[PDB]
Amino acid sequence: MNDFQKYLSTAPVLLTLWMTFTAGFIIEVNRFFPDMLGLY
Amino acid sequence: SHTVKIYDTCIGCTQCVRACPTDVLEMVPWDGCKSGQIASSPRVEDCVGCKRCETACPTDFLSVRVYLGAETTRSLGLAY
Amino acid sequence: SKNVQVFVEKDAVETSFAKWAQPGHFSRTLAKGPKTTTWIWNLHADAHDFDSQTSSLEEVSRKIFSAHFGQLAIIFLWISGMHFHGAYFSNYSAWLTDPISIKQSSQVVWPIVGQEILNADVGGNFQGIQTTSGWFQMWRAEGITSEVELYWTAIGGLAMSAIMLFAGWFHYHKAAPKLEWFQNAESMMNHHLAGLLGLGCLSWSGHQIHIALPINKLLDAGVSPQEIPLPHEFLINRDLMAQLYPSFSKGLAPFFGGNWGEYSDFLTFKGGLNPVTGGLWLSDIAHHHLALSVLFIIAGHMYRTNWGIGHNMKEILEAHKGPFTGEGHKGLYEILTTSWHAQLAINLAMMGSLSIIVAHHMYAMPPYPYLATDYATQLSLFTHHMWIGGFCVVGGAAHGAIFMVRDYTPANNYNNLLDRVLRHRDAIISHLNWVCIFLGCHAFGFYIHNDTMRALGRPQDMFSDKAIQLQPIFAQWIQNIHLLAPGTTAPNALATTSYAFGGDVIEVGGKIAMMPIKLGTADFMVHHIHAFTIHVTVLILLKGVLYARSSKLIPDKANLGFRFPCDGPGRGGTCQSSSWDHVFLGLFWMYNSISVVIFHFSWKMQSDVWGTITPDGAISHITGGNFAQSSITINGWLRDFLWSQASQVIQSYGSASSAYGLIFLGAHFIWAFSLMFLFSGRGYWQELIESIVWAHNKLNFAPTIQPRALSITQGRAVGLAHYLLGGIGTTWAFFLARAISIT
Amino acid sequence: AEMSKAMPFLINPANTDGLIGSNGFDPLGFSDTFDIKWLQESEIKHGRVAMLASAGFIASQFVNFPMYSSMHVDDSNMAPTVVGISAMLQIVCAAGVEEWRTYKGQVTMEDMFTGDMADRTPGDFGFDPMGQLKGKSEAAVNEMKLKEIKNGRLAMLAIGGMIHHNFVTGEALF
Amino acid sequence: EIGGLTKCSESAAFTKRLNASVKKLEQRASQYEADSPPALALKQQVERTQARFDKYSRSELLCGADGLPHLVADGRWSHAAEFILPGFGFIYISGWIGWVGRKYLRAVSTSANPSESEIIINVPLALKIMTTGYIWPISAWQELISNDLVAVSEEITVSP
Amino acid sequence: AEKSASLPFLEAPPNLDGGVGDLGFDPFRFSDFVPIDFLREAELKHGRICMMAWLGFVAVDMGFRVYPAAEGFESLTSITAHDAAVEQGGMSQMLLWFSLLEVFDTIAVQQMLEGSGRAPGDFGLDGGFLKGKSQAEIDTMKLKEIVHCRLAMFAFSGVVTQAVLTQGPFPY
Ligand code: CLA
Ligand code: CLA
Ligand code: CLA
Ligand code: CLA
Ligand code: CLA
Ligand code: CLA
Repeated sequence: MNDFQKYLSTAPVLLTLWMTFTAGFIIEVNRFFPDMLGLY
Repeated sequence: SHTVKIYDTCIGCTQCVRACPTDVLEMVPWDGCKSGQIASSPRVEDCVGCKRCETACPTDFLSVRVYLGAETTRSLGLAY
Repeated sequence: SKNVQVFVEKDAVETSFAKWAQPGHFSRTLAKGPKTTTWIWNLHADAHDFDSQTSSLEEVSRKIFSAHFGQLAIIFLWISGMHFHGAYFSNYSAWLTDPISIKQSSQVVWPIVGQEILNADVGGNFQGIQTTSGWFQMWRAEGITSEVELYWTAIGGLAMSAIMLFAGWFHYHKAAPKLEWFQNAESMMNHHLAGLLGLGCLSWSGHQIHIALPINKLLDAGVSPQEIPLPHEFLINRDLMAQLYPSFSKGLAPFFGGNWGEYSDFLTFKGGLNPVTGGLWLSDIAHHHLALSVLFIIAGHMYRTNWGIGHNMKEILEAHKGPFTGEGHKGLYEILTTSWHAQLAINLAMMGSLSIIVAHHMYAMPPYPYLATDYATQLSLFTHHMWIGGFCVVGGAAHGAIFMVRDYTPANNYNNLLDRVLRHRDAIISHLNWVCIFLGCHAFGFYIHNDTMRALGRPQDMFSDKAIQLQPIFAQWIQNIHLLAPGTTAPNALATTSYAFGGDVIEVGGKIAMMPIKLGTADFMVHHIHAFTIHVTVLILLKGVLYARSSKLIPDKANLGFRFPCDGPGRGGTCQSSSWDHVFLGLFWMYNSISVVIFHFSWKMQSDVWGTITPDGAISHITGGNFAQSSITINGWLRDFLWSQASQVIQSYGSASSAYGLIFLGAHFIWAFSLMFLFSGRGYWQELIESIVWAHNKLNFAPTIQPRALSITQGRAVGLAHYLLGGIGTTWAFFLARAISIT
Repeated sequence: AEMSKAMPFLINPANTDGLIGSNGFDPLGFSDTFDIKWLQESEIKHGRVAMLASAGFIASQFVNFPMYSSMHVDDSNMAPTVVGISAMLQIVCAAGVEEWRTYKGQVTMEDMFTGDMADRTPGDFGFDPMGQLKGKSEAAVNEMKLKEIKNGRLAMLAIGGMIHHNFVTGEALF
Repeated sequence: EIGGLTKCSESAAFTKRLNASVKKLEQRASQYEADSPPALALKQQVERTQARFDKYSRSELLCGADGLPHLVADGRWSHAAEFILPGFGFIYISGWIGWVGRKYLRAVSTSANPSESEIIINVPLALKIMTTGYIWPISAWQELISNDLVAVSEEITVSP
Repeated sequence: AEKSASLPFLEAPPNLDGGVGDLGFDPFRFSDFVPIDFLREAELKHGRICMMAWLGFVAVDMGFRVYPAAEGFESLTSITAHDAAVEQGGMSQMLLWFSLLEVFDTIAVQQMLEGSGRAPGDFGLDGGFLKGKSQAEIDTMKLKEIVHCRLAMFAFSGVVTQAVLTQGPFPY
């Protein structure tokens, strides 16, 4: 477990997870609040 | 042909003279360093300009500097 | 005891996640830790170079076997996904009912951000991206009929993927074979040539004879897919098969007896293409695989194993020596049984060469139902396999050079063929250089001559079919030979192997599937250009292999390695003198070569083959036959091909083909981006980085992993990578977009 | 001891020992990765806020302040909109000034329990106007804290339920 | 109006674009039929299109002759939603990321292995440091006036 | 000769323990590749699910249903309940709660493997049945579970297959 957590703490892995999360939240925002070119 | 100069920062590691592909460098007696030896360039007429020597120097800045210059058959490595 | 035995070590490597948390464990140097950004890049570049990670062939060998299982697992998952996507996200059922109208589609995009436009109205009450891999045609030939079957093959794929992955772990961590096991070429060839290929073909023939052939006959006749009996029904009720093929009634009795003629119903040598589907008759394909199976199985009994009879490859190789070749093929056996790189070289070159052959043979002799009329799929497959082939061929050369620098031993190679080759390398390279110049000057000169003449208002002085003409007489002759073969040199055949050589126009759905392809002056000119491109590629690559260890310029290149940046600014300049650099340059020429070939295919077909034919004999080709008088000049290619056939991509915005337009532009960008890595040097970049780092330091922060510029070699690699991606990507979109429209 | 009370099948989470509402419930080991003091403070704060929110969510539906008497929304979830962004922001901004004041600028995870406030008892601000915790035994004080925590945990779950109930059901809670 | 533009609510070109767009989708839907999954999708798409144009119409966006919205960024607060307000968002988020990053690097710089903690991040510490960036504006200013942000010529420089 | 009781013609598999339900029946020797405790947990989990499943499937078919039935949820057989529950949302509810429990179970299994001392499948809830009883009876009860669990797997498998194969009343 400890060792696996270290692998999951490696730079490449963390970047992918973080970017996936970031991408996801951006996509989700556009799904519910779509087509915005300004704050209204 | 090319010009090779050695500076006082040499430490007599002998690495440069062991890397020259054409025996241009030698290790001569000296007292400025603990090793008691310094490098010399007695036969620069055979330098091809490889700069392998510089790549081997351990000093902060190369104690052995090769300045490329006039070119001859020997310096241009022409077997023909 | 036995010459061939199984030796395996139990529990060789413990399974744990410790090494996973220690990046760079494989290397002694990298293991120490990161001090500069170079460490990161080196980690990824030395990951699969097992030879440098260990000094024992056994260990290297063990890793390779397991790694291969991993690739197989990935491939299985890939195939599984395709079948699943064809079961849940496709219009196969509708297409199956009306193959001519409905367009194949197996990918659907989520309705996010207007990307839905990409979901086209393919047909069959379905909206999705039109795929071009040819899955639907293959499935029809197999006799899938339902989408439930596709689901099950998908499940099988997933299962198989898992089995392979387990095998990899098992044969590396629990039961690792020893070197003696690996070094059994005769046994391996016997097994692979009789079991993998022979039994494989025989098994496939069984499926084709008992399941595919019957179902496809019913489909072609007109029976609705739902009305066709399930596959198992055919296997059980012999009477049903007898109705379709009236020989199954006799059973296997004719086979055990010598009367193989009775099976002429399903085993035939018809030749040509099925008029209804526009594909090769499955009966012929069944006989094909059956015949090949017998051949392979027999061939698998040629090498000695543990029963005395057979051949020993070493003896065969050593016996073949002559007056002009010294010791002959002595020493080769040891090389190929003690060097993985050497084996990869030969194997990789042959694999790539096969792909190129597949591309040619698969368009002239369409193998699947309803494939020829689908121009998009045809173009996609030809180009795809042409590329895969080029890369593999260049790769073979690369690994060949790695052998010379890492595994070649002068002692084991005295006066053998290899030694003698390296002893007259100057002659070989000198002559090839001339051949390349000759071909290049004459071949390309023809085009430049014509351009000048047409521009100067002197059309009568051009090398054209209407002026000075350069006809491909030899090829024209072979075509006639092949056309008249059926009934003469091939008495039992009924038609030409391909209608390309000659014959009638096969049309399916009002569209031309195949037609005689004629060869004239333009064809002569282009074919010779292909020769020039290939020859130059060989020059660069061969020079790299022959001069890998030494040269008059750098007598000790071997010690420097296979991938060194240079030897220095001396000797007038020694930049890019490694064998790796020769491969680097070879890839650029391979790109050029393949690009011209695929363009030839695209224009020739759209001009002299593809098109529509009326109920009466009126053939209208897509481009109108412009190839003859326009492909003889460079301006013609720029105007009548690139400029005109690119009208689709550039005008794709607002349509389901918009993606291709965006990718076309994106690829151009990446191609240009690469030119900054290919023209610049590390020095400028390193100095720039210094100034940037100053800023970070001025604000009291800077990375301990000191930022450094990419190595000389990496710079070149990054440049080549982006260059290739951009160039190939651009054509990819260009072709696909154009094809969708023409189809 | 070696096994947690709440999860008899799991090893007892240390650092979760001897605290006010400890039942050994820390399956994911947040108490090891992060500081216990911050966690304790956060729990108490969340609880107190949730308590108030729950009460308000119920009250607004039936009674409105004189100022907002004109605008009455039973859904409560729709109240934020009717009141206005400015009013909402005034409340949040004012909360900020008060948070800063109370913590004296130590408002980050790296400073809240450092320096002078390094000895601060999580959740203690010294707010006892009624002085009902006067001259009470340590035990009594502790039992009182337990009550706050337990009621707080309940409120945290309750408020979420109320809000999401209205979202799903579509109408006022009552 | 500013620059001779016209409000999109009052631009005929804008409306023409809307009608045309919807028509295209509707024409496609005609081929499919009734509750066919394809038709329902196209129908939903037209709703989104109508909504988008409506939103822009109710906005303060100014359209040009082409009937396309044009943004104003000269500092006027009348059109702050177009650039100024969104701009603050970027600055806040970007500063947050930069500040927290610098903090972590400086924090792990004094560790046993300062380079191992850059390739294998200490997630627990990182998360703590990341949360403390919401007040980056204040912290940064405080660090500047404390002579702890900008260094003082004790940094490596080129030979010349 | 260390022969498996179940298979008198085969050597008893090593790597196995002497715990309840150990009759030496591991012809394929899965135990060699995977820790025994993990396997024991799996056996119990599969069986305990099957035991419960059998009861539910049968009862629903027999007629025992929640009185305030949801939309539909009437004129529906066990064979057809899954989809109905999915659309109603019952399956989602179950999946959510079950998955949450599995998460905690994951933590449990890891600790067990690391040496926490947790007996495979033991979560602590005994209803007081094991309270006070000695190992003898404790083990006896455990064995009885195991037997029931193994039998249950056969039972559930049969009921489902038969039912779908032959749509009909409880006794298929
Ligand atoms: C359009 C760009 C272009 C052109 C024309 C060439 C031309 C050539 N390259 Mg080259 N190359 C290029 C781009 C180009 N390269 C790029 C981008 C790269 C980077 C990867 C390389 C990398 C590269 C390598 C690594 C190699 C070449 C080689 C060659 C030569 C092939 C021999 C040959 O056909 O001679 C004929 C050359 C011609 C230009 C033919 C046209 C000339 C006319 C039509 C023929 C008649 C003219 C007559 C001789 C004189 C007329 C007199 C009057 C005009 C003054 C040739 C000089 C190979 C070589 O040198 O081996 C022989 C080789 O090894 N190239
Ligand atoms: C060659 C393999 C392949 C490829 C390229 C695709 C590609 C695609 N599939 Mg598909 N599929 C495949 C195999 C494949 N599939 C197989 C084998 C199955 C059977 C299980 C399926 C079943 C399937 C379904 C059921 C669906 C798709 C869908 C899709 C599309 C959306 C993909 C998606 O989920 O995006 C979004 C991606 C995600 C949601 C995944 C999240 C990203 C993860 C978290 C990043 C990875 C984390 C990283 C690895 C961490 C590393 C940790 C370390 C231990 C390694 C996409 C075109 C979807 C679709 O088309 O809908 C219309 C869809 O519904 N596929
Ligand atoms: C008749 C026996 C037999 C067969 C079928 C194979 C087949 C194969 N060997 Mg192989 N091998 C054999 C004997 C055999 N070997 C012997 C005796 C030796 C020792 C001298 C080796 C040593 C050896 C090495 C060292 C390597 C191979 C590799 C390979 C694979 C090459 C990749 C390929 O074509 O993918 C085709 C892929 C498939 C067809 C997928 C299916 C693969 C499974 C394993 C087929 C097994 C039979 C299957 C269950 C069908 C049963 C019939 C039943 C349904 C009625 C291929 C699967 C290479 C590899 O990649 O291995 C991982 C490799 O590096 N072999
Ligand atoms: C059967 C196929 C095969 C196999 C098994 C190998 C195996 C090997 N090759 Mg080899 N090679 C092959 C084919 C193959 N090659 C081909 C076809 C070429 C020609 C291009 C080469 C060219 C080549 C060179 C020039 C070199 C090797 C080297 C090596 C060795 C180390 C590989 C390495 O560094 O791993 C690490 C692998 C990688 C870093 C590859 C990662 C993928 C990169 C990033 C490209 C990805 C492109 C991607 C598809 C684009 C996606 C676009 C998208 C993002 C939009 C190893 C023995 C090297 C060596 O030292 O040998 C001893 C070496 O110098 N090979
Ligand atoms: C989480 C805390 C919280 C939040 C964010 C809100 C938010 C809101 N409330 Mg509200 N409320 C709360 C708690 C809260 N309330 C509590 C605990 C009560 C019970 C007293 C009420 C009673 C209440 C009524 C009666 C009304 C609102 C209204 C509103 C809305 C207008 C805001 C306004 O000016 O009056 C809200 C503020 C107050 C009424 C006074 C201050 C809020 C505190 C928390 C209540 C008592 C103060 C004290 C701290 C709590 C106990 C006292 C103790 C210290 C002795 C707004 C959405 C109005 C509405 O519906 O708008 C249309 C309205 O008419 N609330
Ligand atoms: C494998 C487990 C399992 C699964 C997946 C399902 C799944 C389903 N059941 Mg079902 N059921 C099960 C076991 C299971 N049941 C058992 C064991 C019983 C016996 C009481 C029932 C009795 C039952 C009835 C009476 C009805 C369903 C119904 C349904 C469907 C809707 C869900 C529902 O109403 O649940 C309701 C489930 C129950 C009321 C079962 C209650 C069992 C007790 C209360 C729990 C005992 C806990 C135990 C003492 C200790 C364990 C604690 C902890 C480990 C969880 C759905 C297909 C409904 C349906 O399909 O209608 C058409 C329906 O009316 N089930």
